[PDB]
Amino acid sequence: STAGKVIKCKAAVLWEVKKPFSIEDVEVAPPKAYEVRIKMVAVGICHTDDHVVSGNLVTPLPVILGHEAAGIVESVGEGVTTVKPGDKVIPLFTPQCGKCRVCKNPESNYCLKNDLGNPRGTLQDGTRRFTCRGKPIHHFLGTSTFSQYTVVDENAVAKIDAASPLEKVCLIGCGFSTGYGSAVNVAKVTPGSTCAVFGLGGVGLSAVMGCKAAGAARIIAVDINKDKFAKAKELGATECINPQDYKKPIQEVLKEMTDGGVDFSFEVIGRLDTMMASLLCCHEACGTSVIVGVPPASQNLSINPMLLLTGRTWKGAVYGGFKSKEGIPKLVADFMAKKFSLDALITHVLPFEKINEGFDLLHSGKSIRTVLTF
Amino acid sequence: STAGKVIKCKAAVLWEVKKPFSIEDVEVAPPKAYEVRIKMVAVGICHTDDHVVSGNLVTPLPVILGHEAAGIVESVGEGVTTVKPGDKVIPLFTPQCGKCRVCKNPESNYCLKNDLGNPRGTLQDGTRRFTCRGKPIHHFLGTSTFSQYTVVDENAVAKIDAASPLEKVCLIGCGFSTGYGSAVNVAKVTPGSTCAVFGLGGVGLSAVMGCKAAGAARIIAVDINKDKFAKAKELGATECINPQDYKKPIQEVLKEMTDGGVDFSFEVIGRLDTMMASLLCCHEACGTSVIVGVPPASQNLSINPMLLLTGRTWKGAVYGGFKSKEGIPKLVADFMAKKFSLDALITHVLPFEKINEGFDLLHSGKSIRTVLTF
Ligand SMILES: [N]C(=O)C1=[C][N+]([C]2O[C]([C]OP(=O)([O-])OP([O])(=O)O[C][C]3O[C](N4[C]=NC5=C4N=[C]N=C5[N])[C]([O])[C]3[O])[C]([O])[C]2[O])=[C][C]=C1N1=[C]C(I)=[C][N]1
Ligand SMILES: NC(=O)c1ccc[n+]([C@@H]2O[C@H](COP(=O)([O-])OP(=O)(O)OC[C@H]3O[C@@H](n4cnc5c(N)ncnc54)[C@H](O)[C@@H]3O)[C@@H](O)[C@H]2O)c1
Ligand SMILES: [Cl-]
Ligand SMILES: [Zn+2]
Ligand SMILES: [Zn+2]
Ligand SMILES: [Zn+2]
Ligand SMILES: [Zn+2]
Repeated sequence: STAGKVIKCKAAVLWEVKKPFSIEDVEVAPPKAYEVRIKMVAVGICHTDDHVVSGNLVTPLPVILGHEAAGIVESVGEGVTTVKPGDKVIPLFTPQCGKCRVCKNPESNYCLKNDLGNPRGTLQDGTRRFTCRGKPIHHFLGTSTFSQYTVVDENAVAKIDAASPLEKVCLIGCGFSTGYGSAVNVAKVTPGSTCAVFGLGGVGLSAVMGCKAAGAARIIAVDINKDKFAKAKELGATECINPQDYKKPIQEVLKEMTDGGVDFSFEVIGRLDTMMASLLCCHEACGTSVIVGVPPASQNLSINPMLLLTGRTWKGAVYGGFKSKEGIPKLVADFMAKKFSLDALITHVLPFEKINEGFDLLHSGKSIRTVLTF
Repeated sequence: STAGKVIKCKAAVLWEVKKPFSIEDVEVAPPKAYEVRIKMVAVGICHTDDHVVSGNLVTPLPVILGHEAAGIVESVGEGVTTVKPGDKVIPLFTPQCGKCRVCKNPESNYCLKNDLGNPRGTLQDGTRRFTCRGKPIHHFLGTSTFSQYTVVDENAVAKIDAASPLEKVCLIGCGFSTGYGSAVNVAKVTPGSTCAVFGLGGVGLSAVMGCKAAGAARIIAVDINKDKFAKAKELGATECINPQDYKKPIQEVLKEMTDGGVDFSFEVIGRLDTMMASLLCCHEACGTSVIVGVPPASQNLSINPMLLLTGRTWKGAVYGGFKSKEGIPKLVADFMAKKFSLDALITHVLPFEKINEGFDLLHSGKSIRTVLTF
């Protein structure tokens, strides 16, 4: 095996913002106690990965990005009980340490041992495991799955069904769980209700799916890129509207179209103007607006506090409200049991080496999710 | 007798903003079909009334203010089937019109016939029922209880228990129902949780009581007026914090005091800095922040949407989430069932003619609720 030995493999390093990925040869040190070394089989490109490339999300450079993924355990460190080598696993962008405030709370999932809050770029011990040209490389959200091998803490890796199609199931690691849990667990969309979803990406369309499973009688899907509408209708939307077709602001069009406004609105893009439209379009006495998109670093919204006073609920969440180590394995089992399908979401599969192309298909709005294979 | 004809009474007419109320002789027209003329027995001075006097809440002038009240049914107009003459009744500042969207929705309470959204200052039909000096006077929130007689719509009136201490129970017409319902029905406080309450006025203290009736294990009362703390301790707060004692910002004080922040925050004052400090003092990953105070006109908060993505909820509510025509009767009956006391909150009683003196006691911070009798 390679167990106990520093592996040398290919990985894509981002040496600085707004520039392409460099496929480098890196050394991945052995897992320490309670750490798992994972062999990557497939990874998806989530838009949060792009946010670090543009400068919208801040984290220390150079770094190896990636978090929506699935692979097999090469070795485990001492103490690792939940997984044996050879296990199929999905690494988690937010852990479930089980012992913290947020973790013993039945309704919360943003565990304290995360690296989104104040990004260190290391693993939980404050150390890094990758070296490229003798220089130490930074981790991203403790996962850094854009490498042929990665080391993640044990509380951040989930063991899934041994019959899992890892070329599909990786989307449950970030995209699908987030969009579907936003509807089903964060907003708790009622049967017979009316929802509006802004942005029809891999995380957006999963929310349209989540609302139809909850029983929403109407799912108006909003996107400026009209080519996404056909997939949206197939997956559940009843109406698809495009902002640029009207001379009057989208929240108004939506109130008039729905006798005051929808009951649940979902923002799954990341811009401030659409976060405002999403609050503004749900009914002032009975709407719940949910923020799923990651906003630009340090930008601020200006809301009139009176908008919330008549009865609105505004909130957001990470991972579609899912506690990660427990939630991702059960969703993989529902996949196994054919309760939902991920096929319409994966529009492209490219080899790892073609990663910079993957990021270009997201910039041209030609893809929903591109899967890089190793 | 009076039934069917213009009564002449004394009323507190606000003619100009930030000017004294005048006690005038006004003519109260008879109730049209589905209206009720009530003889006032006692009223509470709520801080919202003072927002109209200050010019913080715009409404058409001249107007007779007042909305926290209790009285006796004098003549009911034709078609009225819920109340008969002589019955004890409490006016409602938010109606329960039975058939509108919000009314038909089990979770919401801000019914469409309210006059807060865009005030007309009339009853639910575009007409006013008071005249004074040859001029018509506007109604406020369709109740206008600072008059010896007032005509209200039928769906904005609830029948309460016959033996009700009208000079106590009138609190349930805003102050008590708001604070208590805000914790019990809007936040939905949990057994064992930690709550924080900004503002210890009649509404705030009914919220301190609400957290205690929900089983909040720790309740932290916040106020710049240190004389409110004994009442607050008495009614349920485990600690009282005075912002001016610290060299540190108050949310920081509270987060350090609760291992991350409180579970539920309630802002019951109407100021943008406290409104901000309440969202910030709740835990980023699981706290719910509820706006109960009424904000000044056209004032805006800046908010980094990232504050909500980690898992915070922000919502507001009018009336404590109570569907008015029904909630208020039931609460009166729980009061009658000897399940709570309103005495602690009442700190002064004055004859109606003393109205301006009563607004002054609010302003001097010596009072909580002050009742004016007829
Ligand atoms: N929270 C959480 O968890 C999350 C979040 N996230 C987010 O989301 C968003 C989005 O993503 P995606 O889906 O992946 O991507 P895409 O594909 O790109 O999509 C987008 C869309 O949108 C649209 N638009 C734009 N613009 C516009 C629109 N629409 C309308 N309007 C306008 N203006 C386009 O076209 C498309 O379609 C982002 O932000 C992200 O970030 C995700 C995930 C999740 N995570 C978290 C983490 I820390 C990581 N991950
Ligand atoms: N949601 C609604 O249905 C509803 C209903 C009634 C009242 N209200 C609003 O609730 C708010 C309070 O109502 P009230 O009638 O109980 O008024 P109140 O005057 O008796 O209470 C205000 C309290 O806030 C305290 N306070 C003021 N500035 C403070 C500061 N910077 N920090 C801490 N404490 C401060 C004051 O000392 C006072 O104790 C008002 O805005 C009123 O308009 C809303
Ligand atoms: Cl008139
Ligand atoms: Zn992601
Ligand atoms: Zn934890
Ligand atoms: Zn109604
Ligand atoms: Zn009031």
